[PDB]
Amino acid sequence: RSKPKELPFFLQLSGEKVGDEASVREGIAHRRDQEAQKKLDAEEQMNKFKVTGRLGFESHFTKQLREGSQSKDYSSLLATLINFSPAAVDLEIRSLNSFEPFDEIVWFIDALTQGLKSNKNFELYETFMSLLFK
Amino acid sequence: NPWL
Amino acid sequence: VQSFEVGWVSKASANQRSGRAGRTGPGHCYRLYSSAVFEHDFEQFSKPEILRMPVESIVLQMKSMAIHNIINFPFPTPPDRVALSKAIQLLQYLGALDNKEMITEDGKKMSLFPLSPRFSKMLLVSDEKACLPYIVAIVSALSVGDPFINEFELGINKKELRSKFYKSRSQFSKLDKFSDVFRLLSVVSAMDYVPKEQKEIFMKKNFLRGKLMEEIVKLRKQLMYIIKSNTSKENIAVVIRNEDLKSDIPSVIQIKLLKQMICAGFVDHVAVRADVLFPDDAKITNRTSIINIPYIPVLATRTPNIEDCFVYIHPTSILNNLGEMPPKYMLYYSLHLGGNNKTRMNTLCDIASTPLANIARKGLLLTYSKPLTGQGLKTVNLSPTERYCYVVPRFGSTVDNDLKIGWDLNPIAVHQKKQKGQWTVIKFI
Amino acid sequence: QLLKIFHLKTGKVVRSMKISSPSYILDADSTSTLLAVGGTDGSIIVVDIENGYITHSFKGHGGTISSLKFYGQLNSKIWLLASGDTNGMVKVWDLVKRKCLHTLQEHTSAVRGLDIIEVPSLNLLSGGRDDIINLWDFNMKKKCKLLKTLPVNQQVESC
Amino acid sequence: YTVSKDGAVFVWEFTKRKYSWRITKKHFFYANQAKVKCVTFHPATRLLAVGFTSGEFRLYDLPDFTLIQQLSMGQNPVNTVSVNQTGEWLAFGSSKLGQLLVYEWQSESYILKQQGHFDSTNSLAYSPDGSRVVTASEDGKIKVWDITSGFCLATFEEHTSSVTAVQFAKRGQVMFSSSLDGTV
Amino acid sequence: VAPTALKDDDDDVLLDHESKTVVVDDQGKPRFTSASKIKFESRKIMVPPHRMTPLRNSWTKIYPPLVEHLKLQVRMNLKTKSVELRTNPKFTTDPGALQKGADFIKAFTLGFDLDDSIALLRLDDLYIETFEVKDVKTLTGDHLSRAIGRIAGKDGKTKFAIENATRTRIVLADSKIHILGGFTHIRMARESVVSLILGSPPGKVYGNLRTVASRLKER
Amino acid sequence: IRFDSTAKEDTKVKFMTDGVLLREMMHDFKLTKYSSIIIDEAHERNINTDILIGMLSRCVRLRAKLHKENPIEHKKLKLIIMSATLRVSDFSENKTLFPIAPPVLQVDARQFPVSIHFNRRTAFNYTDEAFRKTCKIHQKLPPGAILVFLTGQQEITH
Amino acid sequence: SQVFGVARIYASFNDTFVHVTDLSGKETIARVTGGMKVKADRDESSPYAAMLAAQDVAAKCKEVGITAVHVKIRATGGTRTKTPGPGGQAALRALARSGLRIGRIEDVTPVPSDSTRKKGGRRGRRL
Repeated sequence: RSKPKELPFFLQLSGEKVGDEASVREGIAHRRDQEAQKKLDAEEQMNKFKVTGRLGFESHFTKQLREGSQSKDYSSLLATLINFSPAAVDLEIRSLNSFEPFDEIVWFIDALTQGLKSNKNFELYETFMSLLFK
Repeated sequence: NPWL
Repeated sequence: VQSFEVGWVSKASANQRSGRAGRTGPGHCYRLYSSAVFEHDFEQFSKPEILRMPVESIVLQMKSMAIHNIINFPFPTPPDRVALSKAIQLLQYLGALDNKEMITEDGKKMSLFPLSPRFSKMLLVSDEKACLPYIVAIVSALSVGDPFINEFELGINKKELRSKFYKSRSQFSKLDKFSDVFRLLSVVSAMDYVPKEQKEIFMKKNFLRGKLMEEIVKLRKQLMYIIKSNTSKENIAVVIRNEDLKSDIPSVIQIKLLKQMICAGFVDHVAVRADVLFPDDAKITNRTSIINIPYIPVLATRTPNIEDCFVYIHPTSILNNLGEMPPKYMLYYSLHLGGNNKTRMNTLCDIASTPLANIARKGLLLTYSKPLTGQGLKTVNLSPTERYCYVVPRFGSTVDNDLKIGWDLNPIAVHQKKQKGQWTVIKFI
Repeated sequence: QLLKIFHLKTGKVVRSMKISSPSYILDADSTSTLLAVGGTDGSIIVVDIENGYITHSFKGHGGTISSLKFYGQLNSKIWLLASGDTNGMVKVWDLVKRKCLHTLQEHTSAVRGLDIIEVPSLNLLSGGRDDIINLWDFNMKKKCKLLKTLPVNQQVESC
Repeated sequence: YTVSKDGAVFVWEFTKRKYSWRITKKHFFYANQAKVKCVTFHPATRLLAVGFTSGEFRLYDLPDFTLIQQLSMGQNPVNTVSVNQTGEWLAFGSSKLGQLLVYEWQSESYILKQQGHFDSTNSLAYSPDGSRVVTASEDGKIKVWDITSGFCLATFEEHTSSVTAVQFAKRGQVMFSSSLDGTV
Repeated sequence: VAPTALKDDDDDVLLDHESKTVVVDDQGKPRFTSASKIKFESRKIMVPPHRMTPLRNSWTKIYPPLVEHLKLQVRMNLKTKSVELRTNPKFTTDPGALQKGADFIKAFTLGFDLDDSIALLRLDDLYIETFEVKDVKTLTGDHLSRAIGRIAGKDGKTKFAIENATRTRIVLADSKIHILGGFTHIRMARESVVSLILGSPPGKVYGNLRTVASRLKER
Repeated sequence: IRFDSTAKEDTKVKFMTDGVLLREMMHDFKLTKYSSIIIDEAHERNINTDILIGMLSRCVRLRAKLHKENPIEHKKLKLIIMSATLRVSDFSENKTLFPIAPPVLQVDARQFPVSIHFNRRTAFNYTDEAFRKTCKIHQKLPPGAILVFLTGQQEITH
Repeated sequence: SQVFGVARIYASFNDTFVHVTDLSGKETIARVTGGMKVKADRDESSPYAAMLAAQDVAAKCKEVGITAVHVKIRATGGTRTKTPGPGGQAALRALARSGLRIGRIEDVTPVPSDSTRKKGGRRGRRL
C-alpha cells in the first residue's frame, strides 16, 4: 500500500482495420515482450548502482545464530532481535536459508523456545514465529 | 616475428 | 599428467610371448634386446593397470560408471580410501562433480577425454574466442615440461652471457607481463614462425633444449586432433591441419580469457598473498623481495603458525624479477617443497578477483552469502522464485568453518533463482 | 526449401536445414549415411544423415538436377556421386578428392536414370527421356569412353 | 556545492589555474517548469534532497549526480526539507495543505504520513472507549485519529459539503455524520 | 590545500579449406569433412510532365525512405524523365523493397500527396483503385463538368467527407479518379463516388457517409 | 563391437568388450538376461576390466540373494574367469570380491620347449634391425609362420 | 542458366486470373484463379485470393524450370475500366515474394479506339 502511485518504420498491421476482410472470413488470424522488458529494467538496476565496498560474508544476526547454537545460548541473539526495527526483522526471517539440513531454521526455533521460557517479550516472541511460518 |  | 609411451614389457609377458612361438611346435624365440638388458630393464610381473591410470581418472571413469561410492566398490587392488575421497572433492572443485557426487554434464565429457581430468577441463573450455590454438600450446608445454634453462644451472653468473640471458628472458614475456605460462606460450609459438634452418641459433640464443620442442610440436598436433575429435560430433572426420596449428597473436581481451582458462584446470592450486588475507599479521614491504612475499592457498589447511601456510614465489619467474608488487591472487601448476626456509611456487598467471569467481561459478568452491540491505543495494524480485541482487562470495572455505583457510571475494551482482530451498547462481550480472 | 531428417525409432525430426532452391531429386547411398540433394539451381548438397550437416556443396550443373546416383562399398574409398541434369549432361563427381572426375554430354534430353557398377574400371549407365541409354567405362584416372548406345524405344524414367 | 532556484548545482574546488576557487563541474536540474524551493545536504552519505515548487522532490548522490529516486509530493510547493543525523530518514513539508511526511529512502518506506484539516474542525467525537477520536471540518472530510499515537488512521471524502456533526453509537463499531450536502 | 579544510579493478569481460581425404568408421560407413561455409532487379516508372515540379521540390523527402529503410538504389533519368529503382544485392534485405518502392513512386506519380504515399511504404496492404466517369455514365460537355464538381463539392468539402469517413484519399485528375486505401475501404469510397456521378445530391450522400462512418468506428 | 548396436534376439552366445558390459550392465543392474558371465584375459588385469570384475562381483551377490529367495523365480548367475597366468590368487585373497575362496582350477597345455635367444646389443631403430632380422629368418630357417611384435601401428605397415 | 516465362495477369472485378506461359504464349505452364483458393464467391476478387493463386503458380513455375517471368497485367478493358484492380497488383506482389525474377512489367489492357454501347444504358450502372 505504501508503494507510490504510478514506432517501427514497418508496422505489422492486418485484418479488418486495414480492410482485408477476406482474410478474416477465411479463418486466417506481447505479454512475453512485457515479460522480456522486465529483465531489462532489472538489468539496468544493477548497472545504475555499482557499489564496490567490501562487506562481510555473514551478517551480525546469522553470526549470533550460529554462535547461539554452538553455545546453546541465544540470549545475545534474542537481545538483538528485540532491538531490530520491524523492517529489519522481516528481511531477517525471510532471508533464513531453506536448504537441508535446515540448521538455521532449527536454530531460530530453539532461540524462540528459550525466549518463551524467559516469559519476557512474549508478544514479540510470538510474532517472529508467526513470520517464520509465513 | 610478432612473438619475437 | 598421464601419457601413453613405448616401454619395456615385463619378464613374464615376454616369456608368454615366447611360448606361442613354441606352442605349435618347438620354436626359437628371438629378442632384439640382449639377455643382460633383459634381466635389468624388464620388471618381473607387469605392474597392474589400475596403478597405471591416475587415481583421479579412476574416479572419473567410476563417475562415468555412476557408482554410488568409490568405497562401496569391490576391487582387487587398493588405492587408499582418502585419496579416492581427495579425487572426488578434486573433481567437484573443477565443476565436474556435483555436491551430490553425481557426474555433471561436463563431468561426463572429461571422462570421455583420454587426458587427465585437470587437463581435460582445459580441453572443454579451450575453444573460446579462437583461443583454442593456445590452450593446446600451453597444455603441450605443461605436460612436456619447461624447455627453459635456469641462470644458476648454466653457470653464466660470462657477464655478457648474463645480459643476453636477461634479454632472452625479457623477450619471452613481451606477450604477458605478470604471467609465466604465457611468456612460455610466446616462446613455443615464436619458434613456430622461426625458420627450421635458423631454429638452432634461436634455440642457442634462448637456451632451449633441441629435443623437447619437437615433442611439443609433435604433441600439439596430437592434442589438437583429440580436441577437434571430441568437440565436434565428427570425431574421426576431423583431420589435423598445420594451419590450425598456426596461431595469430591474442588480444588483451583474449589474454584475460586465456587467464581464466589457466585457472579452470588448476582451480585448487591458487593462492592469495598472505599479507592480503591477513594485513599487518606478517610484516611485508616493497624492500622484501618476491621470494620473501608469502602466499597461502584457499584449499590449504590453516596451520597453528602462519608461516607454515605461507608459500613463496620462484626467482626464475618473471614476477619475481620485475621489481613490482605482485597481484593479490596468484596461481601455480605444482607446489615445490624444496627449501625449508621458504617453499617455492611456480606460478602460471595472475587471476583477478571477479574472473576468479568465474572459475568458481562453474566449480563448487564458491560459497554465496545472503542479499544485503543498504543504500542502493535493494534486490529485484521479478517472480517469486527468481531475484537479482549483489552477493559477497567466499571462495573455498567459508568463514564459519575455520579448519581450512580461504579468502573472501568482493561482492558482485548476480541472478539468483530458488531451487530446493537454496538460490543457485544463474549468472553474474 | 527445408530439409528434414526423421528418425523412425525415436519418432522425432532430428535435423532441420534449408536448401538454396527446391529439390525434387533425392538419393541415399546403400550404406544409409549419405544423402544427395539436387536442386533446380543445379546445386548438389551432400548431407550426412547421422550427424546432420552438409558434407559437400558442389555447384557445376547448369540445368536442374534430374538424376543422382551414389556408388559406394563398405570399407572402401572409391565413393562417387553421379549427377544428371535436364540438359542431357552427366557428371561423375568424386567425394574423396572433392572434385569432378568426368563430364558427359552425349544425352540430349533429361537424364532420369543413373547407375554405377564395378567391373572386375567402373561402368556408368545413363538413361534419359530421349529414348536412349549410354554405357560408359571409367576409372579414377582421366579415362572415360562410351561403349554402347542402346535404343530402348521408351522414355527412360529409371534404369 | 551551491544550488540556485533555476535548478543548477555548481561544484566548487580550490585548484591551480596561485590557487583559487573555481567551478570544476556543473549540474543542471532539467525540470520543465518546477523551481527549486528547498535544498539540504548530508555530508556523511552525500545525499542531496531538493524540494520543488511543482510539488515533487528528487534525491541525488553528488558529485556523480545520480538520481537515486524521484517522487511527487503533490501539486503544492515542497516548502521545507530536512535530513536525519544518520541520513536514512527524510522529512518533507508543504505549507498549503498542512503537509508533513517522513521518508525512509533506504527501504522506500513511510515512517510518518499525516494531513491536517484544510479548514477549521466543526465537530469532534470520541470513541466510546476513548481510544480514537473522529474530527470533521468545513471542507467536508472526516478523519479518524488515534489518541495514543495521535496520528490520522483514516480519512473519508464522501461528503460533498461541510460535515456539521459527528457521533458514535453506544457500541462503538458504527459512526454517523451529518453534512450540509443534505445527507446523513 | 583549501583554507577551509579540516585541521584490483575487476575486469567485466567474462566468458559464457576442405581436406581432400576420407575416414571410415567402425561400421564401414563414409566419413568426410564439412564443406566450405536478393537478386539484382530494376524497376522503371514514367512521371508525367505535370508532376515534374512536384517531384523536384518534394524529392528531398522521397529518396531518404527509399534509400535508407528499404535499402534501394535510386536514380531518376533526366533524359527519359523517369524514376528508376534497383535492388542492391549486397545491401537490400527485404525482397519486397523494390516493388513497394515502385508502388510508392506510382502513388506520387498519380497525384497523391507525399505523406499519403508513405502509407504504402508504411504498410503492406494499401492498394490503388482507378476508374472513370464514362465508365459510370456517358456524361459530356457541361454534364461532365457538373459531375466532377459534384464529387469535389464547394471548396472541395464533398470528397473530404469521403476521405475522413472511409479512411482513404481520392485524387480528382480531371475525369481520372484514383482512390488509395485498404481493399474494403476503397470499395466503400467507390460506392459513394459512383453515386454522385449518377446524380445523387451531395447532401444525401453525406448522410450515407454518416451511417457508414459509425459502422467503421464500432468495428 | 559397440554399445549402441544390438545383437539379434536369437543369438544365445555374445561377444563384446569389457567396456560394453559396463554400459549394458549400466542399463540393467540385475543382469537377469545373462545367466553367466565369462571373463577372458584376466592376466593383463586391465583397469576397464578391473572395474568390470568389481561390479560383476556386486551383481553376483544380488543374483545369489535373488536365488536364495527363490531359485525358480530368479535365475542364478555363474562367474567364470580365464587367466593365462596362474596368479589369480590376488583376486582370491580380496575380501571385497568375496568372503570365502572358491575353488581354482588349472589346465596345463602340451607345449613344446622354446629355445631362447638374445641379440648382443639392443638397437635403437629396432624396427629396421627387426626387418633385416626377419629377412635373415627366412634366409636360413625352414618354412614356418612368423609372429612379430611392433608397438606402433604405422611402424607395422612400414 | 536463366529461362524466362510469361506471367499474364487478368484482374477483373469479380475474379483474378494468374496465367504463366512460355515466351510465345502458345503453351500454358500453370493456371490458377481466385476461385480456386477461396470458399465464397464474394471473395474471388479479394486481394487475398490473388496472393494464394500467385503463390500456387510460382511453386509450379519452379517445378518446370522457369526462374524468371515477364509480367503483362491487364484489366477487362473493352467497354469497361482500362486499369487493373487491386487483385492484379496483389498477384504481382506475391510473384515477387515467391522469388521468381520479374523481367518486365507492362499493361496490355484492351483499349478500344471505338466501343460498342455499354450495357449500363443512359442512366448508368454500378449503383
